Amino acid sequence: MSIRYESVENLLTLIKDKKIKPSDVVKDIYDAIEETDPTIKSFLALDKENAIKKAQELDELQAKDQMDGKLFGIPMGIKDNIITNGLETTCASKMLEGFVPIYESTVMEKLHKENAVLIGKLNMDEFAMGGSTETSYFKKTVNPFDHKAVPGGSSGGSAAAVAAGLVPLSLGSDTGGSIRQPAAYCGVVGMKPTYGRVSRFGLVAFASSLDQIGPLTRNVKDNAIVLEAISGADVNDSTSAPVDDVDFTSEIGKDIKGLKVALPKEYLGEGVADDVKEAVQNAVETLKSLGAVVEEVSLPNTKFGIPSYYVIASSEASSNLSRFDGIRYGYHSKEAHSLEELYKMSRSEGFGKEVKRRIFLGTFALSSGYYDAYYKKSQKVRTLIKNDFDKVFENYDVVVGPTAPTTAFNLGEEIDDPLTMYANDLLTTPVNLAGLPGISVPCGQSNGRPIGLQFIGKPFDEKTLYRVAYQYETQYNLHDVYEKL
Amino acid sequence: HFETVIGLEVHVELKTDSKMFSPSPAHFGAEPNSNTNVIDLAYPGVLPVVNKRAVDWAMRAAMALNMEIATESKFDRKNYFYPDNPKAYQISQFDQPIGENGYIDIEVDGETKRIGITRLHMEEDAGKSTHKGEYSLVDLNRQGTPLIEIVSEPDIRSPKEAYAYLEKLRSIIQYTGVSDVKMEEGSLRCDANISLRPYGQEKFGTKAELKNLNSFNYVRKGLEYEEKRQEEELLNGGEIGQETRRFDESTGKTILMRVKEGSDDYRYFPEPDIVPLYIDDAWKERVRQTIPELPDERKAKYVNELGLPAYDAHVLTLTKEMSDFFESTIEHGADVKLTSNWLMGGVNEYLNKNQVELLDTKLTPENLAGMIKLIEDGTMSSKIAKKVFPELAAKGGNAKQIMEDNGLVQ
Amino acid sequence: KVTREEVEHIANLARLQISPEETEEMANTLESILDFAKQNDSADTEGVEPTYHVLDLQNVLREDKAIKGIPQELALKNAKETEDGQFKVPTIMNEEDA
Ligand SMILES: Nc1ncnc2c1ncn2[C@@H]1O[C@H](COP(=O)(O)OP(=O)(O)O)[C@@H](O)[C@H]1O
Ligand SMILES: [Mg+2]
Repeated sequence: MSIRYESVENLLTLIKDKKIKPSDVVKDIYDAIEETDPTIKSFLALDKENAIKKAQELDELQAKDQMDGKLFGIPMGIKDNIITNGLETTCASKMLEGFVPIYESTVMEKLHKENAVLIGKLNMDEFAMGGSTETSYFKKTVNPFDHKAVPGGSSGGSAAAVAAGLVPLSLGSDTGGSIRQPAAYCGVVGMKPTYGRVSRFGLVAFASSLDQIGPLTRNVKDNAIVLEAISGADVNDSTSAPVDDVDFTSEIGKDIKGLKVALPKEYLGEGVADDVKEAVQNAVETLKSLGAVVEEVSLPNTKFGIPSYYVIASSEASSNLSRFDGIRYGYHSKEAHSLEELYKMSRSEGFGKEVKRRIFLGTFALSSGYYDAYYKKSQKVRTLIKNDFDKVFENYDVVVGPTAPTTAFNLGEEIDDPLTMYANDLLTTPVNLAGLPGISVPCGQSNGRPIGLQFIGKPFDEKTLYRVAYQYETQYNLHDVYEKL
Repeated sequence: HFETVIGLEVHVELKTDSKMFSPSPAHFGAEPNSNTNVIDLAYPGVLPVVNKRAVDWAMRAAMALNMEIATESKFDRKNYFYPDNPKAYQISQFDQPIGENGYIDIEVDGETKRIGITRLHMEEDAGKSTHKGEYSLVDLNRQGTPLIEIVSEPDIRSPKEAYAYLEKLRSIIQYTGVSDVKMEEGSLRCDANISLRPYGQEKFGTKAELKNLNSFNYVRKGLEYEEKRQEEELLNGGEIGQETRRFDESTGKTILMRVKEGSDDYRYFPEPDIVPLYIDDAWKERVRQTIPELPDERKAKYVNELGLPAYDAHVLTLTKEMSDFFESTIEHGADVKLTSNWLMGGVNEYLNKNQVELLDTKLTPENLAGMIKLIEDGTMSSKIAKKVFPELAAKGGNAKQIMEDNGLVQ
Repeated sequence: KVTREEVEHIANLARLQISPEETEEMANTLESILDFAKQNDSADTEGVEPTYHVLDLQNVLREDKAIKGIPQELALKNAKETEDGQFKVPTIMNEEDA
């Protein structure tokens, strides 16, 4: 626990300066986990033995003055729907319980390159579907700020573990807001980079046209640091953008005066609760108090976010999940007599209710006769949502608004009602559809539950989001709060 | 009596080094599931990476068949569960086929008929499921091998025309060197479709896919057999409707193996994981200039320029390889007709009783021409010919050499 | 709408097993989701192109160089039913037609 609360940046220098030893930092981490994760339940499969061994290696290198890497000795937690060679990757589902990959994901190859230490695998909603992690076939993760409320979804474990002070950084996947929505509910900093910014190779697909790996940290400076670590073209991902400039820290610290910010009315519309609403309006001011120019704009199609998302995602999921039939890996139904059964039963036995609903609705929307009215139809609505942004970006630099409609909710509150649970992604969905980069940072609290302020930048312009987002962080944040929980 | 509207479906294996979307080898050993990788195995969270040459080669064939190469073109996902299809979705092409509206001219009783080909797209072969007793065993070695489909318009009108088409198509793709086109090796496959339309019906008959055709000869039989099958059954009650049929290689018949219920829903949809291809003009050219002179163009030359027998021009241009060797041997001084007989005769024999490719042997258009002349010189009788060739052929080097590296001259 | 059969057809399309008790339930849920999905109908999409890829990239092609396949060992390492070096799966075809 001792450094269990230090920030990546400080936990780095503190090692570079040789005050703390790599194996001790790791010794600290596990102490924290073992002492706090049984209550929080943010982690899943732990990799303590291989972590120590990795620290041990690092200590030697620490003596030989050969401490290379943008994250040397820094502990890291990964979302369980991200292939981690040789661990056990389950995407939080019966379907993959025991599944031990035989390849490494690119983000993983990369961090490892940067000498980050893999402490363990973080929990999430089974197959990235859901917004509270409650679906996790393994355990229910709670919110550090209130063990009674959900930590968000679907990278719930990813934000919880970080908010609980179990690691200085972690990775999540965002599809409808699966990285921000949580980063919000847990008052932590979460970023979803521009689609094509981080390889998807190694990421257990949900919605191929939407997914994207993003980092979660306790501060805007560390977050950015980590992104530099994982962003960048990849030969194993035809879709990763061949973009060179990966320096996201360069402009952090600079002022934002003159920075044209756009406050889309839709983002403070009906769905948004009152307390949250208030909080974001102040931010606007904490924003004007700074140099930024905040003028109201309009994103008319924002209301069609959730629906289209839901369809495009379920449809795509419908396909990206068909590969699970227990023949090459995963859950294999024993009561095996025919071939049809092998498929029908392994799947119906391995997937949870929610995951199976998606596929239903996903296979229906693509099915002959309904394709154009649902899938296609949706794909178009998506087109309209990118325009809402394009236009605006002709006159602005970034877009602001609350990250989530409300403050985190309770466990079991909206779990037994499908539709509603989805209504919380009203503010993140548009981002993914436009393939734009979004970042979340705390801007206030309510009943002790954090609220999330969001910045949606132009494509590949994350260096600017971190910029505008760092200034605000200097005026408000929960830095000195996580320590008291 | 009635018309016999039928078209052919020829899948072609590209002989690239790596599979269609994966960097795995396209040529595999006997050992099962030893030529795979995370991608072919459909492990979770892997992605497809389009084989560049594949596309090159694909659009090259498309242009060989005179198709109209698309400008905008992307892949789609053909959804369906089956052991030898791990992703549960074969990547292929729905609306924008890399190739469209082509044609090849054949010759039927009397004059030339032009059969048009509707499309030609890129897919990925599936694994092989060996039926071993109660259970079946899955082998993915082959899984992901690049394929090009060639859907013929329903313009071919007989089991003999069918053969004609296939014989050309094959020959042509062959010259494109993108495949070996051998049904014996399954690098050329045909699914047929036959349906009888009483002369002057407009609406086509009712087709019945004809699986298990493993050779031109065979495709014929099945085709003509099924032609009768339904002919007569169309005199009785009968429909032979939306039905599939397998071909029994021994009896020579068509066995019904299913009956479509409506239309097989595959939920076709554009593969997001693969950015769209934009085939600029310069792309089309590069691959444009890579098409060698096709058979018909060569034969004509032979027949009306080199004063050669039409039959000869045939044999001599079945496969690009020889054809070339021929054309070179003659620009080397060798007699025109003499060259032809040695390729048809001598050479081919050698190639046969050694099952070696004409280019793996040790003779060259030059060293051959050298020997031919020696005959038209008188310096070497045809008696000596049958002796010097076999050696000069493979593991040889010069023509006179064997007359002195041994002992005979004049 | 959304009739029992349709639920079974979908359930049949994707390979998911569903008995009745869950089918007349899925009849409602699907009915709802879809009622929800009807929302996009308020979005004016007359003559607007469908977005297939959000990233305007272009012509990402892999060089045709083969890379050795992984050992039969690994391919199989995560499959439960295997023999003779292959994946073992039933085959008396489709349930109530085979
Ligand atoms: N009634 C028919 N009689 C003969 N040939 C047909 C008939 N209907 C379709 N065909 C041909 O059979 C082939 C199959 O076309 P199609 O069914 O649309 O796709 P696929 O072969 O993949 O099932 C085509 O080449 C088509 O020209
Ligand atoms: Mg096909």
